[PDB]
Amino acid sequence: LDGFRKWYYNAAGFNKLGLMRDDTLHETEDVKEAIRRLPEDLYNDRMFRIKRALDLTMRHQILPKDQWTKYEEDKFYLEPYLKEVIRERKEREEWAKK
Amino acid sequence: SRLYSLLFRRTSTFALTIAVGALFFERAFDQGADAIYEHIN
Amino acid sequence: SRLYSLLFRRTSTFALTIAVGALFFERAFDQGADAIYEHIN
Amino acid sequence: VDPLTTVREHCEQLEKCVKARERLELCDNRVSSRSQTEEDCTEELFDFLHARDHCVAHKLFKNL
Amino acid sequence: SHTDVKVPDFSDYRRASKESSEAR
Amino acid sequence: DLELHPPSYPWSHRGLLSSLDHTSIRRGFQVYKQVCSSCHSMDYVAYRHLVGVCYTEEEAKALAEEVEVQDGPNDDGEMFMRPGKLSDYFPKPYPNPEAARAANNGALPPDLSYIVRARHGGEDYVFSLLTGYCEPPTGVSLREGLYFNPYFPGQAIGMAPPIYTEVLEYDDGTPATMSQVAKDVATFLRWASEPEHDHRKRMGLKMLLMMGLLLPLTYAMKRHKWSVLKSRKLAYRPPK
Amino acid sequence: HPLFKIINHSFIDLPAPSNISSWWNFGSLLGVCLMVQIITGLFLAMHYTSDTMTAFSSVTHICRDVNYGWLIRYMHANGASMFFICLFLHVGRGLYYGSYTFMETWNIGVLLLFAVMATAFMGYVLPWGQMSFWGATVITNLLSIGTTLVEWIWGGFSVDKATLTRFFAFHFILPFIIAALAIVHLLFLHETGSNNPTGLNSDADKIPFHPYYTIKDILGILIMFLILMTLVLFFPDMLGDPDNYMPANPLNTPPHIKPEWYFLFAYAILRSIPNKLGGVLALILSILILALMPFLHTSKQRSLMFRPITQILYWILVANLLILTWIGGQPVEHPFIIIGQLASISYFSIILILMPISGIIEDKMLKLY
Amino acid sequence: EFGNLARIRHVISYSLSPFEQRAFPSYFSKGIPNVLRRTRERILRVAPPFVVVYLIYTWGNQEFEQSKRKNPAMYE
Amino acid sequence: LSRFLGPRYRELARNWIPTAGMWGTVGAVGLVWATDWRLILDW
Ligand SMILES: CCCCCCCCCCCCCCCCCC(=O)OC[C@H](COP(=O)(O)OCCN)OC(=O)CCCCCCCCCCCCCCCCC
Ligand code: HEC
Ligand code: HEM
Ligand code: HEM
Repeated sequence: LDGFRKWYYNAAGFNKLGLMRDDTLHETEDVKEAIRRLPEDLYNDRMFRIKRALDLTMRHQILPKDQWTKYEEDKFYLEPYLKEVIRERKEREEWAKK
Repeated sequence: SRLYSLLFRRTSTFALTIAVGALFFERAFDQGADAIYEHIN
Repeated sequence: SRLYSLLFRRTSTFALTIAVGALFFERAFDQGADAIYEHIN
Repeated sequence: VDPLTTVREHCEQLEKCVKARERLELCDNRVSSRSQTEEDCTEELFDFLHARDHCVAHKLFKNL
Repeated sequence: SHTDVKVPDFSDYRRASKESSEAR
Repeated sequence: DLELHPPSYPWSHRGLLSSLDHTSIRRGFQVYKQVCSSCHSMDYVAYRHLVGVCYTEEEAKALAEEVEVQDGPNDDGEMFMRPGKLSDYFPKPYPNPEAARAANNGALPPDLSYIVRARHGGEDYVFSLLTGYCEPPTGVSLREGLYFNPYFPGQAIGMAPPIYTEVLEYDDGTPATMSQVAKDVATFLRWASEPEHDHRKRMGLKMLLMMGLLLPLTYAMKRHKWSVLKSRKLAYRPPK
Repeated sequence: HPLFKIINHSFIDLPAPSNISSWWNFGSLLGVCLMVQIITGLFLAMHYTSDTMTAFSSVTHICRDVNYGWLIRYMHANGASMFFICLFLHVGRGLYYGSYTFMETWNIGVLLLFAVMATAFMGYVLPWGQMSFWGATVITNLLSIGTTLVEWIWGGFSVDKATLTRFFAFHFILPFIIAALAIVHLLFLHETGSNNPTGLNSDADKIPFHPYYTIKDILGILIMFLILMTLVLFFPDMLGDPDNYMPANPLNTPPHIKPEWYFLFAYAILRSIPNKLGGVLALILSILILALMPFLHTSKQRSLMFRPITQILYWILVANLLILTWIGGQPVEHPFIIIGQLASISYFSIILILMPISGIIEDKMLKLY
Repeated sequence: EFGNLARIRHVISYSLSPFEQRAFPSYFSKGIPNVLRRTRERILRVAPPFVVVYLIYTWGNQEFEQSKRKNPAMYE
Repeated sequence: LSRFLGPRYRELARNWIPTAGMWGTVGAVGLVWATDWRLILDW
């Protein structure tokens, strides 16, 4: 299964652009909030990763495969921050519902 | 004073009174106006 | 290099060279093009 | 005195042409044999015409 | 400091000296 | 539909920059004038159209003055006929389409001005139809005033076959074989449906030459102004 | 200067993503095509007469007696075709790269699409050929409060001069409303900025527009003009119908009735549904399903650059859109009908059902769902 | 608006003047490889729908013809 | 959709309902009168 997941990871191709899964997530308020909560190091690094991708795209080129992020290499750095934001939102929403 | 509190204070009712009145006003206006025109000519 | 310093560096002259060239280009283009069309048909 | 007919003449020689023509013959007799059939041979002929005409044209204007 | 890092060479992109600039 | 798609012919104007053969347009105009003008109309083609094309002002002039044209009731309410002018259009065969219906056994001969443009694969169709009056096969029977032309829709065209070999004599003397006549009238009708065919193709040739000059130069300007970025090298230098 | 400053802010110096491909040219091409159509339309309006006795005669007079009038007429017709080519590719770019999340821009877009289709329909009615009249009657009755509405539009019992003249007025006036709606379209977009093919936040890498995406738009304009002039000067009738070169005969019906090719996909759908009303509705939905599109986005990634299953579904959607375009052309007989029925079922099921389920599956594969 | 767009820090972006660099550096040198690289990452997602459109189109045409072709058994 | 339609929200639903009906009513009267819908006007 995960083998195919890695194949799908390759399929996604953000590795070709060295894009962490979190990098790929389309920006959303919750995402933005989580991003805000991100420490500077992650933020700064995330920025360069994103910028790099765009440039590669501009030239219609991909990183050297070796530079490519491995399925294993990819990290869900923002995942936790997002989890918190979501839960909080859920809480407030429920409060409103009731 | 009753009218204000009943049909002219709530905007929704304000619209209701306007629309309904207009619906009938045409009948009255046309009728009255025609009477006048006919009398004139 | 001389041309740049003479007719392509000063924008005013740049325009002059463009306009003058275009004035003659039409003559040449039309003539050359017509030759080709005629030869074809 | 028609180059076109001459073209058709050469076309006639074409084997594909005779094949289609043969089919037409079958149906003509076929239609005749079937006293009351609305089975026409436009179906067949059209086919013949296409080939014949298509080849005819191939060598028709050049001859013209 | 920043001095440590150096400018990458664009010669690959770089084409063929004020002598040439005028032409370029 | 149920008809032989006319086989394409190697026309002299079939090519991408290939103009019309104007001697063939002149011969086809002669074919129309002597044969096709008895039933078919050319409402959007005035005699002036001929001028400059296979015919000159004076050439058309004599051609226009060979016919007579009612020039209205003048000032005496006197409908009167006059010799055609270079400004006169081609004469009507019939004053109204119901006279065409009465004279052609209920069928209406259509305007041949845009026939080539109006008929799918017209040039071919025309040639095919005029040269496609083959005998009806067994199983099909046509009523009077009908003819089995495979190409014609239904294969039943009211028009009787109008081009018999040597139907008319070409003034140029080119043998008037049925075909030579059908090809000439197809070229002419084509010209009729597009008098600008030649002028356009010239424009198209000038357009191809100008685009072949201008596309790599505009591409070079774009690649100049986009090279800057396309060479930009980004480097991430966290202070670390 | 305030205005120039305004322009500078909007055109000369507007932050734009550095990595947008040639597809982002197409909308600017549409604007150019609009201007081209308007300009050519104005030069058709100085000689066209909207009278049923003289409309075909005026069109032939334009083609034969006005100096380069054939050029302006065939530029107008093939520019309408080029407008619909650029419109379809613009909508396909918006569908593929997730640009429909700009919801106000998308809704102003689908309003513009409806207006452009109505303008092209009435413009095709305008030359008053055989094909224009028969097509006209069909669509008006499509409206059949139905009967009244149809008669209203027709302006009489059946399309006749009454229609032609009001269709000339409406076909004249709607491209200026299209231009105003395009100004609103541009506004609702600059508030958010353009999207990029990666679908990510491109705020870290934005460049000016004057020297980078202007010369690119100029090159795209030049290529579009090359295709338009090779459509006009070399094959002026490959996209039109020959039967439009006959005058409008109410007594004679054509053996096969079509709209022009860009209406075909819709035509197929209409023909597919057995019920007349059903067809009309589905037809409308065909266009409207797009508006509905921003509420069907169930993925955490905006673009399809990193989404291969939805890429496959998108290209299957483009495939059966081409199939529906072909079917419309084909006549009513087996098996064209069944394909039409399936192709319509597959079109609505891919847009409505298959893409959000695929986006959920793709989110599950990245350990996001 | 340029400026106040987003927070970017600790990055160095180098570039060259247009006139200083070749206009088409290795244009066909790497362009071909890249274009080919590109086509092989997208051909399996793009092409097979249009392949089966071609098969359905041909099929429809031929089937339609056969449909039109007279039934020999009929009328006999 | 409880986020905007929770138990508390239902309360608001009923709270606003009357006003909503009034608005439809106004529009209804208008339609009848404006379009001279005669099926309703005749009564
Ligand atoms: C299982 C995949 C095996 C792949 C083996 C190839 C070698 C892979 C390893 C080497 C790398 C080669 C280059 C890789 C390029 C990019 C990766 C790639 O191509 O991946 C395979 C691709 C995506 O795979 P995925 O989306 O996960 O598969 C789900 C299938 N639905 O999937 C595909 O490309 C498959 C696409 C199949 C599409 C079939 C569509 C059939 C139906 C079309 C209907 C059209 C309309 C018909 C008419 C309707 C109306 C009547
Ligand atoms: C000169 C050699 C020509 C050419 C090139 C054509 N014709 Fe005629 N024509 C006549 C009639 C009565 C009809 C209508 C018949 C019907 O509709 O059943 C026609 C029709 C045509 C067409 C149109 C075919 C179509 O598909 O609509 C064409 C392309 C055509 N013709 C070519 C009558 C006559 C004549 C009086 C006997 C003669 C002479 C011609 N036609 C000559 C020509
Ligand atoms: C306000 C600007 C416009 C004016 C004044 C205008 C005017 C005209 C006129 C007078 C005609 C009839 C001449 C002819 O037969 O070509 C016409 C035809 C047409 N117009 Fe327009 N038009 C305008 C904009 C557009 C636009 C934006 C479109 C595209 C949606 C369009 C599509 C068409 C089409 C398809 C035809 C039929 C062409 C044909 O005969 O094949 N027009 N227009
Ligand atoms: C009348 C024809 C149209 C014109 C003139 C037009 C004009 C434009 C222009 C100038 C742009 C900005 C440049 C670009 O990104 O390409 C644009 C972008 C856009 N248009 Fe349109 N448009 C038209 C039709 C449509 C339609 C029908 C839609 C809806 C499907 C639409 C939706 C969009 C979207 C979503 C964008 C944003 C592009 C992005 O950031 O990805 N447009 N349009």
